[PDB]
Amino acid sequence: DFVLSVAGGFVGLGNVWRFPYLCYKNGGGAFLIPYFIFLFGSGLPVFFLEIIIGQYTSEGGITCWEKICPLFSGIGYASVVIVSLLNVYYIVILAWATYYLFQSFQKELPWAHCNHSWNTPHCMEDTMRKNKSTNFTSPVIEFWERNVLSLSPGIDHPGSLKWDLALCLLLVWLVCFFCIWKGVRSTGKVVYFTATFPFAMLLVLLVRGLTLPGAGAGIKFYLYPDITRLEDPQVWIDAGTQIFFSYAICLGAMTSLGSYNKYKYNSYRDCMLLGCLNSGTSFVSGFAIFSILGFMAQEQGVDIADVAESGPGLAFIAYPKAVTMMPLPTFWSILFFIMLLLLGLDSQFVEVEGQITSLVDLYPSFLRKGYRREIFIAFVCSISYLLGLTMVTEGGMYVFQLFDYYAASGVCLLWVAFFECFVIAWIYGGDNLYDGIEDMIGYRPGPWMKYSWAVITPVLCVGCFIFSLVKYVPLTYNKTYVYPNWAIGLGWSLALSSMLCVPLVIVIRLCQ
Amino acid sequence: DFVLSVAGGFVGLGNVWRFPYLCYKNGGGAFLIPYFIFLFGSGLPVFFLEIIIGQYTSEGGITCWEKICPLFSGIGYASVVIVSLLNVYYIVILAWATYYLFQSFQKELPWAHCNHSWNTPHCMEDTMRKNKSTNFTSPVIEFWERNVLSLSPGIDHPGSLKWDLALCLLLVWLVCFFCIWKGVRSTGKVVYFTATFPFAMLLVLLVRGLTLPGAGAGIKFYLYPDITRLEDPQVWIDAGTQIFFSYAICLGAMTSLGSYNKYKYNSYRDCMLLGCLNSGTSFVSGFAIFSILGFMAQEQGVDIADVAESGPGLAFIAYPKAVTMMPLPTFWSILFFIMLLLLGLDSQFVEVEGQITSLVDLYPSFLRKGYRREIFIAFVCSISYLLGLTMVTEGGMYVFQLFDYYAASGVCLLWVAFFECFVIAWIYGGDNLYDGIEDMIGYRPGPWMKYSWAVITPVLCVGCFIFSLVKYVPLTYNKTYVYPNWAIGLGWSLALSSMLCVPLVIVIRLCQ
Ligand SMILES: CC(C)CCC[C@@H](C)[C@H]1CC[C@H]2[C@@H]3CC=C4C[C@@H](O)CC[C@]4(C)[C@H]3CC[C@]12C
Ligand SMILES: CC(C)CCC[C@@H](C)[C@H]1CC[C@H]2[C@@H]3CC=C4C[C@@H](O)CC[C@]4(C)[C@H]3CC[C@]12C
Repeated sequence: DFVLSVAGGFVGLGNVWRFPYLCYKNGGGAFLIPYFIFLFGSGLPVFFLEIIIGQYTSEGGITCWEKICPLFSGIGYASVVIVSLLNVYYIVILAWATYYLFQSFQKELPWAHCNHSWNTPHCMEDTMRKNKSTNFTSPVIEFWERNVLSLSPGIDHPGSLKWDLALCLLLVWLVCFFCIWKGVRSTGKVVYFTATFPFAMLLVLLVRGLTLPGAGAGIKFYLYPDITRLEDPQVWIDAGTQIFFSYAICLGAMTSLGSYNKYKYNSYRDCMLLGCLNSGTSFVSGFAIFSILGFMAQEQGVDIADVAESGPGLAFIAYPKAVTMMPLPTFWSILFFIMLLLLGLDSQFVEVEGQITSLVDLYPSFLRKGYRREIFIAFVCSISYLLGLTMVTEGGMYVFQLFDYYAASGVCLLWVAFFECFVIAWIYGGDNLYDGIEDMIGYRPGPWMKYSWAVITPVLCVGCFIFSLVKYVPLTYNKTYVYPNWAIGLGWSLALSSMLCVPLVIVIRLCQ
Repeated sequence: DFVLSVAGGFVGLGNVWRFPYLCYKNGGGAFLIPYFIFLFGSGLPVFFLEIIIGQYTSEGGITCWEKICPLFSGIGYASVVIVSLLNVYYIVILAWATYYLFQSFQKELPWAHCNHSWNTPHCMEDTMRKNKSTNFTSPVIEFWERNVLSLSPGIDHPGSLKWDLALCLLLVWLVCFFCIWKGVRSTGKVVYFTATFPFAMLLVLLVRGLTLPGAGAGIKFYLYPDITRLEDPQVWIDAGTQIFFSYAICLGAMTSLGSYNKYKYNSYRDCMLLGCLNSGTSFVSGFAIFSILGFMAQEQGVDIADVAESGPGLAFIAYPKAVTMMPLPTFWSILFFIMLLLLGLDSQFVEVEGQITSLVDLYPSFLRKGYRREIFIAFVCSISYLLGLTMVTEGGMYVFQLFDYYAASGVCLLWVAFFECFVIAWIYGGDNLYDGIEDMIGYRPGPWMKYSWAVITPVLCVGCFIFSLVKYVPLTYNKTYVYPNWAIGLGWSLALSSMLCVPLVIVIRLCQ
């Protein structure tokens, strides 16, 4: 059962969706070096740490933190907050994918050309800019902004709700609802179809994506860094949080994976073999999308920095462009739109039940297996559905960025990641942990992650935090929109809701 | 130990060397369909067959054929002949790789430009043909033909021996000699370095290879087929033999792999997981090289059919071109030249000892473990070294093609593959085989390979044989050179040496 969730909750759309966006927004290749140092310094170390603690305790995420130390036990509650706030917009990511999929059930793709009612008259076809109001946009960009989101001018103007997204969001929630209620495994039928279908097509996208004439500009922008961007701290926090995002760590779902693994079982190899591949697929997917970005870069005459839209949903623009350029677009458009669900639902299936199994034992005597649990699954889905309706609003894209940058990223993941390595290294003792691991996997793991949990990762988490404090640059959308002061406070309160889980519990735990 | 040889003898240079050549010589995409039908019809079926029989008998290749049936026991002897005739030129393939590697230990690669003594004055630089004796050649083409082979005008003119290749061939034989004598495993130190280094760089070659502006022509030529080429039978036999070559089947080395696997062990999954990947890596490598071929195709102004040299050694032309175009050519040239040994030596290490373990028990009372075996390893290497000196001669490239097309390919592999599936399906009985397999791997394998061994594979082997008989087109080099009648007879006698192993043994076995 553990292997199934590895292909499920462990694998996330952020590898193919957020990773190219996070790299794109933070310059180009200047993202890669912080990505790699954060990976090799904390990511794989803390990944093996949380897997091994879940295996050693053979219990849940919340209970393991208490067992290691009665103090600092709020990491589990923070993880529950993070997974809920992650689900509430991951589900609307899948809703956007499904709405796109339904729109692709046509002879001609809607974003192939912009001659429809919704498209702005200033829209202009992609190919003819060079064959022949200087600001000219692209049909695919417009489709995502208006037909899909109908983005409002500002967050202070919500606007009318888009019923088309709501029904699509209704479908994905029900799909997640029935499988969990019926006890359906994350991978339907044969795991191979849920596994080889993603890997094959990312290669398919990679093959033509690299074949595109503009791939040379994209790869150079993807790989070559800028030292100037390294000074500005937001590239560091984004690179780190991508590590805590793609590997779905500091969520507590992977802790259940450890309990699933046998107490006497070598999980060390499984951590790094899957961890390196997860970065490899993310890196490989970077080549395809950035080549597509490079392909559109030379051919609109616009720089690579502003050729794309610097908002979440980049994977909803680049690859849909590629499939239109790829022969027989309708067949390829559906398949890529299918797997986006196949990459997301399994992630959703594992992670959503992650807190469900975390909450059933958290509040016993009322969540018994049977009548009480079925309403709870409906209860948790319904309350999250209503919270998910904020993004269905025309102005909900601005709300969407708030969760993405604050609820399950930014300082939120750095703070919890610090306290995860802090408790083991100093309070529990890294040597005490390794003493079990020698008896668990059969041999001593390398001291390198012990030092990583000791100084490297604590400095990596702490260093970016103060760098953000002194060099506080407010978050922006599409590098052109500034949120109001109250909007930032709403996003921070979400982080502070995850922040105060730990500091309050010690105050809570000391009183009795 | 079985897994080590999977990364060793099972993986061959023919995936990255012979597969792109065989596809290139037989048109373009017209090679793929016969490749795939032969794969799914015989390749994986007969692969699982030979693995499962090696596992069931837990013995050697020669002994297993006798155990299944006293008649038709010459398949083992034929396999020994095939592995010896394969080694004798696989080793000089590695010798060419090493000579190239030693020539690459310089600031400027010798084939980057042709301004040296050996290069013909009619040679001309690659880049300037379009910036500005119509037949103009390429510096990389000349380098392989003269500096590396000094190819003679005809096979009837051997010419002086090239001492530079002989010492390089001496090095590789010694390298294979010491490891086998010292009992060194196929993969040195950590298997990961011998495994991740090949896979990483083929992606590296793929990344820029697809990035090359001419990749569009190459992929279209790689994928789009021609029905006209399908009529001419040589595309069929080459596609089939590539299956029997890349998977190293009908050699008897993989039979030792079956004996290594536990009697009660599910080897069925290991066969298809590794088999599909072997085709996948071959197919993926096809994209990189043909894009390189497409890259040079548009940029010399010559058609894709004749842009390259239609002789064995294509992987010694395309990729060495790519590394020169790839920035910092010296660093990349060495690494690709290292792995060609790393892909070949492990293949050599497993296969050469394959007959050694096959011959030690074949002739007991004289090949005892100790003094008798050490001279035999020297004896087998020395006699093969002298036979390998034929290719070191300036005219040995024409000899080289004779082994490649006859000794370990062509009708040679079809004839043995037919008799492998013939004995199990009719004499032994496919149902009798599956009865064990149900008790071996725990469940019944799919009837599909049973029918494959019954009618599909026998028709596939038989059909191409008569098609070659009636439509007999003599072998040619670079689609421009015709061998003399005696040269063809010498090549056929080599096949007939492998052919007559079976028909004689029944005549031999019936007398006593
Ligand atoms: C997945 C791992 C192996 C990383 C991928 C390859 C690594 C080693 C990188 C490092 C340097 C890179 C090259 C740097 C510059 C260029 C020139 C550009 O016009 C095409 C891409 C190309 C040729 C890059 C290809 C990928 C490359 C070779
Ligand atoms: C490894 C497996 C998945 C096969 C690889 C991909 C398969 C499905 C093939 C089938 C059709 C192929 C496409 C057919 C035509 C073209 C147009 C050409 O100008 C660039 C390559 C491109 C875009 C090909 C890319 C690879 C492709 C998509």
